Amino acid sequence: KREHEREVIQKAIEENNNFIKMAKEKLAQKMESNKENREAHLAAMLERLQEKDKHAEEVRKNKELKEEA
Amino acid sequence: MREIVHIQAGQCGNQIGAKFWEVISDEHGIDPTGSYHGDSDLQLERINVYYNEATGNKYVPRAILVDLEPGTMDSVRSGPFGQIFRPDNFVFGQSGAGNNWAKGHYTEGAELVDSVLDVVRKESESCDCLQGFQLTHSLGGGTGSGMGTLLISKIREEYPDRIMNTFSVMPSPKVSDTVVEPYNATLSVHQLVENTDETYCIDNEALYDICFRTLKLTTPTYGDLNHLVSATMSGVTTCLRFPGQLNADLRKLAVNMVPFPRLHFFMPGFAPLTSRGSLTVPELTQQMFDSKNMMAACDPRHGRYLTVAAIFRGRMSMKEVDEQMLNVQNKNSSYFVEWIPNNVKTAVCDIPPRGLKMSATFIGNSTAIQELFKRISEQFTAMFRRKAFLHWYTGEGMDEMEFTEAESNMNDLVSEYQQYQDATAD
Amino acid sequence: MRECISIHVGQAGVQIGNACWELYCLEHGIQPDGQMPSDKTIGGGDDSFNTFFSETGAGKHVPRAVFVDLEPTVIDEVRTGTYRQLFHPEQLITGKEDAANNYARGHYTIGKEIIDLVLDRIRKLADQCTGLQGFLVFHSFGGGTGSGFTSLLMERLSVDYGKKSKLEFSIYPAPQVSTAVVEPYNSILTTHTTLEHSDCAFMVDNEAIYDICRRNLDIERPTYTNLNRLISQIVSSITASLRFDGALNVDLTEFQTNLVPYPRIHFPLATYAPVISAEKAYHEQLSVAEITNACFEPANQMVKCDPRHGKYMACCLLYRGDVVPKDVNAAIATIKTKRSIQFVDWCPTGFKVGINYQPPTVVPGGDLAKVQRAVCMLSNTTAIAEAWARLDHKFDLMYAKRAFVHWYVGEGMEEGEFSEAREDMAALEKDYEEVGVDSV
Ligand SMILES: C=C/C=C\[C@H](C)[C@H](OC(N)=O)[C@@H](C)[C@H](O)[C@@H](C)C/C(C)=C\[C@H](C)[C@@H](O)[C@@H](C)/C=C\[C@@H](O)C[C@@H]1OC(=O)[C@H](C)[C@@H](O)[C@H]1C
Ligand SMILES: Nc1nc2c(ncn2[C@@H]2O[C@H](COP(=O)(O)OP(=O)(O)OP(=O)(O)O)[C@@H](O)[C@H]2O)c(=O)[nH]1
Ligand SMILES: Nc1nc2c(ncn2[C@@H]2O[C@H](COP(=O)(O)OP(=O)(O)O)[C@@H](O)[C@H]2O)c(=O)[nH]1
Ligand SMILES: [Ca+2]
Ligand SMILES: [Mg+2]
Ligand SMILES: [Mg+2]
Repeated sequence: KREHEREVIQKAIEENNNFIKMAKEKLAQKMESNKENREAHLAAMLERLQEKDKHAEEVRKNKELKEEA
Repeated sequence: MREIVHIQAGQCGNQIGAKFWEVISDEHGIDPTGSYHGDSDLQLERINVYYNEATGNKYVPRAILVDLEPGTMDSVRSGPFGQIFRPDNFVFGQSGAGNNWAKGHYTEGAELVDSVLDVVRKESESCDCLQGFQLTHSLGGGTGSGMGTLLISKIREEYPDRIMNTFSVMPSPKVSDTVVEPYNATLSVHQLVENTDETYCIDNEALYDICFRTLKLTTPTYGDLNHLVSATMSGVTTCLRFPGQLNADLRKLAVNMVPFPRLHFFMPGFAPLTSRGSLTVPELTQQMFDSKNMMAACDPRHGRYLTVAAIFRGRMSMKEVDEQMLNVQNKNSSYFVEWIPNNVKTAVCDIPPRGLKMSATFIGNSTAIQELFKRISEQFTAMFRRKAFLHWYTGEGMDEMEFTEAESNMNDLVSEYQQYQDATAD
Repeated sequence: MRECISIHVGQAGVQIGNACWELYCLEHGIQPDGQMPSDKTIGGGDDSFNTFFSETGAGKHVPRAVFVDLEPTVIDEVRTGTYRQLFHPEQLITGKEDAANNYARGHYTIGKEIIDLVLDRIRKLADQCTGLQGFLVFHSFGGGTGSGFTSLLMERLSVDYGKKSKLEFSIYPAPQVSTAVVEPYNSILTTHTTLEHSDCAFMVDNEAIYDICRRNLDIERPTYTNLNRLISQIVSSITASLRFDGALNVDLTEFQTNLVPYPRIHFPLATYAPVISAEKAYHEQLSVAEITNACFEPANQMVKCDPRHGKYMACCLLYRGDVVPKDVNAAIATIKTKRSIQFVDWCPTGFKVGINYQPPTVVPGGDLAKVQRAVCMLSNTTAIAEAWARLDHKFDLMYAKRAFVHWYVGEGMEEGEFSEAREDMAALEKDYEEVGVDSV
């Protein structure tokens, strides 16, 4: 009976610790995935904007070459 | 605080921009010298959203004034509230844009944009917590349309996590006969669909019609049109400028008003619009939902509302406003999409516009806005199929491919509005 | 011993917090400066009110509470208002930029910047407790902070305090006072995320409270102030067992034993009476029988739903004021022979009763009549799932077209989180169906 009493309380401890561990790991995973997703979104936005700057240089250069006519 | 930075570019942009500051300065009790002389603490509680506080208890509009020509801004400086603006915040060139979007966007405008950004940076640096930006401009000219949309793209690059808001004046032959305006408008819309979070469509077509048809003005001046614009801009920014619960900042407004990123073009409205010598909550409400009161030349009963914000101003029964807003939704249920529940939000502000006991301002995200874009598109293609006046733009380095792309994008936007208009819950 | 820490989150949580703590002070005779003349033990004690108030050596009684909001203007009014001396400045925590009605910003983008500070402040409250019992968390479903930051906080509290009890008071959205079209998204997301981390949650349907104010107090267009004073009376009824002693007083945890038959089925329906104006209460004493009968009137529930169309798994009656068991027993007997009260077949049908003898209090300038006796019924009924059904349906309408979803994805979330949250809600609705079915 004493052996059983010990097993019940160690079981309670194990389940509580595993709940904490799971919760901690789940939160870390979510926050990392979120961070990565947001950063990728912003990066895509800035990449498109930089293409715009690229195109603008191209336009001014095209005007330059036609004024060399 | 949550600061907004205001930018106004080109003639139209600086005109309606100046009127905006005159109108809200009066509302907030700020005189032409930047001193406060109001009679209500409600006036100053959120003053910092739009004004910087300097030495001597002076309030200075967080406003930047841009043009590729000195003209309009010289007269701004000579306006009533001309001395209120920060002199270092005047940025201008000498060339002019000649009603050419390409000069504004790629050439002249690009030569000046960096000096503008220097001022934007200086205003933004001393912000406790910058919300974002609002731009006033026309789409029909060269500077506001071309350099305006260039500024948007450049600002976006440095402030990618801030809200970008525009008051964009759409061109109409009823007001301006400048032939290339549908070119400039279409090229501009092409930028706005990609790079702004929310755009108020101030349609010169609608402004003219209101003045001519309703107000019986045979010959509307820019003065008349701009009263409509300033009344509207005052109304749609009251939730930003005074204490309140609904849409109290730029991002909360966007999150309530924009269900899909590209569909961020709003139909503004105002009440009362009545001729001289010709006002219940029920009557205010019915009027603000009538097509005759819209600042965009679209009939909302030719489409459906995705989202709506209504702002009532003045002393009135909150119970009565709630009942009438419920009533209008009930009687007009067909014109609100069923798959966005509770898509109409209402605010009441105790402080009315100058000279009025009661007023209502309307912000609609309606699929009927496609009528505005179809009108621009019809005028665009009639010129573009003949390749009329293209050398103005290609001579600046552009090619026809960009015109085609801008046209397709705007035509895509129309298709998208029609898609959500046709969508059902089942 | 037995300390309870309150955490008020976002505008709704904070303003309801204002109303509750003002009411507690009036109930215990604590002045706005925190002094309490009747408390003869200076700087400490193990009195019942010490579960909610710590004490300084200078005789100040300080709420065991943290207020948190991602913008400053609501909490600034606490910092500068009537009960400002009540709170240590470190208990009132603010950022600069709110969550813009966006769960993703509350839980991630903006919330992550302040969560460690908030936990440090809570830990400072915990360290002063000799027998911390748990947390009481006040927040809206609909706001970006109330939804997103609360979820983040509950998750982090599970990690830092383990299975220490966490109870919620959650404000369920109503169209009459709602400020965002996306509140159904926010509600489903936070309900899914917090579900495994909460032991018990008292939902407060703003529409139910709005209706009660209009109907029972004759208020034309209820303000948050009107709503919050009523809500604080209900919250006070529920926490009174923790803050007062008495022979017939029954601890909230004891009611909880009966109220939660399975971990996920942890949403009691609160019903409160009497809600009556001073003008109507004058010369009209409402007896134990009358206020008890009123608990089985759906118009008086904190959540709109119809228990007459569901099954009961528990019924608890929390009385306060001039009430003795004899009268309670007679009132209950009458009710059992006249009311639509059907229990599931696996649950006992006895009503569990607690009586706190300290009479109800009201705030000056309030709408409620001062009464001699009041009662809060807490029932576990399948009918509460109606509230989830209504919310889940609004969610489905918008999500089918992915309306507004780009706002959440832009802040780093994935569509995967939406469907996962919605599936959890579907399972919950199904759980409530299943517990109501008869045993084979
Ligand atoms: C031509 C109509 C003039 C006045 C009307 C009777 C109405 O006035 C009142 N008190 O109800 C006004 C609001 C009209 O309904 C609007 C069409 C006026 C409008 C915005 C534009 C007209 C086109 C424009 O010609 C304008 C110069 C005419 C009159 C302005 O002095 C009216 C004032 O102007 C404002 O902008 C504020 C709202 C407020 O101060 C208002 C009293
Ligand atoms: N009963 C009650 N409900 C409120 C109160 N304030 C807001 N609400 C409700 O709460 C929801 C809005 O969430 P808020 O708490 O204002 O938002 P928040 O938590 O501050 O989140 P953000 O402002 O988005 O950062 C809506 O359903 C409102 O009707 C209040 O004082 N009392
Ligand atoms: N409503 C309004 N429209 C204007 C005003 N000034 C110019 N516009 C319109 O703006 C377009 C011309 O653009 P403009 O701003 O003058 O060119 P820019 O200076 O190169 O930006 C035309 O459609 C005009 O009708 C004004 O003060 N009010
Ligand atoms: Ca003591
Ligand atoms: Mg001009
Ligand atoms: Mg808030």
